Amino acid sequence: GPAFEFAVAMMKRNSSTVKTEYGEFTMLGIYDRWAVLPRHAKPGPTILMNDQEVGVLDAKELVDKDGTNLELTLLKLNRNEKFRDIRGFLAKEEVEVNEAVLAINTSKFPNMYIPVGQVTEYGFLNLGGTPTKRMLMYNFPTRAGQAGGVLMSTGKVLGIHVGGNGHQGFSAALLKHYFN
Repeated sequence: GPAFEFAVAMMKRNSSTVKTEYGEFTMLGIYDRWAVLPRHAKPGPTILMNDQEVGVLDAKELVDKDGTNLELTLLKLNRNEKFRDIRGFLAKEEVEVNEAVLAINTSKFPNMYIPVGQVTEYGFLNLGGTPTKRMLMYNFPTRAGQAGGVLMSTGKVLGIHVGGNGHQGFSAALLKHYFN
């Protein structure tokens, strides 16, 4: 319940629905004009954010110190409004919790919240042929179109959902140092 209340408030304050040429995704704004999308959203020079064209001034595909994919792309938007700064909800390291909620908001899944239970730091996954690290894992019946969803627990933003296989979902851990 507390995770759900936290999630609804967080989504209302910091999330949007985004379309890139590669698909439709939930997008979380972090601070200033920096937001995050799963890497496979492959944003171009402009995105559609809540049905409106928004320019992308910079983008950074995140990899670790040895170039290993982290499956996140940070984007700096050409926007006057600043995101409410939620870096205080981002952990310095991968978070494990017993009860989390995954929040999605797209035209396919509007305002939907899913209790996913326990989140575990799984670490390495080969995603489509791409070695990837810092993966958080949780179980629920996954569906296409959920990437970009926000994984949260009471007082914490844990990660961004990047993929699912059957009843297994996974998020890239959303770490504080990615935003300074």
